[PDB]
Amino acid sequence: PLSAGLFKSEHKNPVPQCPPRLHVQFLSHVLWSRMPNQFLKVDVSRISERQGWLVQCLDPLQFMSLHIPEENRSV
Amino acid sequence: QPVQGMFENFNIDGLFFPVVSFSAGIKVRFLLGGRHGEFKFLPPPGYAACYEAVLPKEKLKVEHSREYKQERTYTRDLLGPTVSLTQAVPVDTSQIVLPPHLERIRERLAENIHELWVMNKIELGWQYGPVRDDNKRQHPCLVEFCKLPEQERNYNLQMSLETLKTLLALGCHVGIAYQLTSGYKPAPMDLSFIKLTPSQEAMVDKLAENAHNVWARDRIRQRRNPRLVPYTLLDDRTKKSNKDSLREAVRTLLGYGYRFRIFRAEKTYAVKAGRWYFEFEAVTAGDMRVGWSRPGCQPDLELGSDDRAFAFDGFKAQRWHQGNEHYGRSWQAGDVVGCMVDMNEHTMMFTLNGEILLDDSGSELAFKDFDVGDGFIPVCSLGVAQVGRMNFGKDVSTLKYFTICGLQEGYEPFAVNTNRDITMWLSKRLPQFLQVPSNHEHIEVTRIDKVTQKSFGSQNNNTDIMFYRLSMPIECAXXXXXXXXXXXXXXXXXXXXXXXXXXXXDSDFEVLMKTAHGHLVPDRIDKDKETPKPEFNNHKDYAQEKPSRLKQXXXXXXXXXXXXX
Repeated sequence: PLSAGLFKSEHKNPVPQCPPRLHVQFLSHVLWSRMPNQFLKVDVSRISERQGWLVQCLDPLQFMSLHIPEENRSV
Repeated sequence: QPVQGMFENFNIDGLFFPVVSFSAGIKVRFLLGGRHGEFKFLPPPGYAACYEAVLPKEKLKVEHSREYKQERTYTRDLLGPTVSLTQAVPVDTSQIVLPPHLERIRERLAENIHELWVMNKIELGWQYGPVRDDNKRQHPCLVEFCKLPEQERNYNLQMSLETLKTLLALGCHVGIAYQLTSGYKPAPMDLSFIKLTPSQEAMVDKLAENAHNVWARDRIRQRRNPRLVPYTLLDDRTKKSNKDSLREAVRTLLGYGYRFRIFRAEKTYAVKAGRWYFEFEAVTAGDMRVGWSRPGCQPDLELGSDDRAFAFDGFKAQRWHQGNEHYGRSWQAGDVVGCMVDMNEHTMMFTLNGEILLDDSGSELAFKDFDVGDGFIPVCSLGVAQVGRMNFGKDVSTLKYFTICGLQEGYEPFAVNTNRDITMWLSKRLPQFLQVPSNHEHIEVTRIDKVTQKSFGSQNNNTDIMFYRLSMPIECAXXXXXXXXXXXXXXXXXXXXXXXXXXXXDSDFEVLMKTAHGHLVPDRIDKDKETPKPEFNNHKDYAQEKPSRLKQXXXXXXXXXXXXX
């Protein structure tokens, strides 16, 4: 029945209130990314054969990703 | 056998390309034609291949689509933004009238082109005959202008008029200032004696460019030909040939006499005491700055603009702070520069290939009497098409100019006593959504509270478009999802209704006037209702609900869509 009454815990409140989480966010550019200290280390063919363009990577690599659900974003 | 799915109605704009994405434990093999790969099946009727899509006279190699995804040592070629590289029309000629005072000169130059195109054939020795063909070595255009009809005269004069039109439209006005044959002597004057000025050389060059451009625009209708490729990408040999063939005309004419990216160390490696030194190698010589920034610097502003960064540039040979002052000399392609900071004495120095930089005042150190603040982090900024390499120490065998200067003075590397390499925090390109800060200009948002509103407020002199968005989105899974935009008068607007389980976040893309009081209000009539209440000058602001979309530009169309089947 309301905007705020659909993405919160309760829904049977027909009163239009604004919780402190609802704050405007602008598409900004002041941000930093982190470069991993260990990449996938993939070699492609190193022979460049005539039977196709090869790529091969057997060494695995995993990392832990935090997930903000209210923003639906992984970091 | 094919699949039952295609992504129709998608954004046709952009440079598409084949791409594979693999996690680990993978052995993939793409298959092109020719020497690149080996086709095992047949292509669809008419569909070409990537081995033909490759540019002529260019080696095709595979590379990481994202970035320099090379698990290597510190000798990684860190690069900033890139130019378009021209990865994706003739000049206007007939837009000017034909003056009559040079119409005879145009006749004589057209007949000059005619006699040149016939002597081109008498080089091979063609014969005069009534039939037209090439392999038979004969040409019916061996008669002179008195007997030849005007339609073929018009066809031969077409090329002459176009080439003279481009010559006159090139920016400079052009006014007034034996052999055994069957009876024809092609010999207007001497050609090898005279010499063509470089101005006319470049003029006829652009003339031939335009000629080949219009020829290609005519040939694209007649598939995937090197001649169909534009003249700027044509083969140099045919370029030279066409160039001299079309420059013989001007020889005859003159004969008779008519987004930067900022990289840095991790802010937790801030230093407040000691002598620290780090190297920066620059392969190119474009826009590059290097230095030490406090742990509050902006990744979007130029390095060294505000007090939050102590930088130095080689593109202008000056140190970068609040203001500018000439310092040191510039570098070349493939140089190195070592930056030193003594925090106990508060001195900053730069050595270009061992030579300590010097200003006009005669002080070896760049900056003096700067507070330690929160520390200093090694930082560089690379503009468009730049290639650099940082070295925070940890490799003295590769620290070339460190043993020459700094080691005897008492300067130690940045990461000499370090076991794991630095994180190398870079400036990201994706413009994520951030909360409006209090200490910001031209973006001020209040909060009032009957109904609750979140009004806006601004003050500046430069206008632009902002992309405001709410914090929490609305999801629907898995029921009916329909987004309807209804105006105050009626619901006569664009209505989108296609979402299986998406989290549509409310947003408004607004333009900034001098006074912008447009805001968002959560109201209620029968269901969830958000009213983006605007104010005066409401003609280019949009308000809708959007999933994750992060693109900074200025458009309302081509918003990257798709429809699966």
